[PDB]
Amino acid sequence: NLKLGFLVKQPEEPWFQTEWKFADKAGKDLGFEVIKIAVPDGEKTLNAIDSLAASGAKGFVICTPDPKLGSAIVAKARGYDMKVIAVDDQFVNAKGKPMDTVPLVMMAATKIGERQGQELYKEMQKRGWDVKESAVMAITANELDTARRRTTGSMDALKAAGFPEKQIYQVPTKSNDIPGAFDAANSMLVQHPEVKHWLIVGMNDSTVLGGVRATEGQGFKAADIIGIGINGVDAVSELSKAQATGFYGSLLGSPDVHGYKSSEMLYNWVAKDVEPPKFTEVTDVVLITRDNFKEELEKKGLGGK
Ligand SMILES: O[C@@H]1[C@@H](O)[C@@H](O)CO[C@H]1O
Repeated sequence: NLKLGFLVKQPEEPWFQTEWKFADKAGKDLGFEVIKIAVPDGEKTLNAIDSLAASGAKGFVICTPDPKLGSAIVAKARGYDMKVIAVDDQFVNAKGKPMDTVPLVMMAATKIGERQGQELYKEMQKRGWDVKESAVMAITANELDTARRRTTGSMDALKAAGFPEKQIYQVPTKSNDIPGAFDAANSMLVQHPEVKHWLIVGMNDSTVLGGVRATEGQGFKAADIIGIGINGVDAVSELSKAQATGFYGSLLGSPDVHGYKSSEMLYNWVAKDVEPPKFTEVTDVVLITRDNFKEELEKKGLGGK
């Protein structure tokens, strides 16, 4: 019957895999087929929409590889009589202002960022680190709003908790992955020999993991590193290791909700001109660590070690 697209920027992330999985579920529930496409860059994005059209899809959910493609995506879709819903990453105009008109479903970025900071500080306190010889490494992707609001949130929280502002070092990453974050963290590490203990701030699991990997390379032991990721699902391989690392835990969101709900809303729209709410913010979050990850996953229905 009805065909709907589910386009994601990073198909390799468990986050996005989970959104795909739950979109499938909505498909089975509501009676539509989900066409799952990877759109890692702008070219593939625009091409992919062309393909959808050839397939006779009525609309698509998208997590764009670039928010600035917003205009183009919308123009293309319009042309094809396709309805669009954005997941995770909000469309912006040329000027960098949000395209409010496109329905969006995303995490409560600021709130989750702030929770990251809170939990970083809590764990620091637990370990009894001397603030004097501690520092925050904030690996940023400021060109992406969602990423920005997380890392700002985190930094704000740390500062509010009384972590010295002067000891917070930001470094931009060129890619939102391990390799990117690794590179960034490495360059910051060598700049600060004075630091004995690091808090690692990053918008997601991969970013923080990259940070952790770099610290290990610069001869830091797990005890001296705290990195708390965001996503949860992305962190499972890390949390499953025999030995504890600098990667302490992750804030598990609801990619299940994002996948299912975005899909379901698109369907209602396409099938019944049921106009989605412009903004859907998902506030779920739980801290998963080495101790509780398996419970919490299975509790949330994302089972399997
Ligand atoms: O890239 C991130 C992804 O890892 C998840 O955190 C959702 O938001 C996207 O911007």
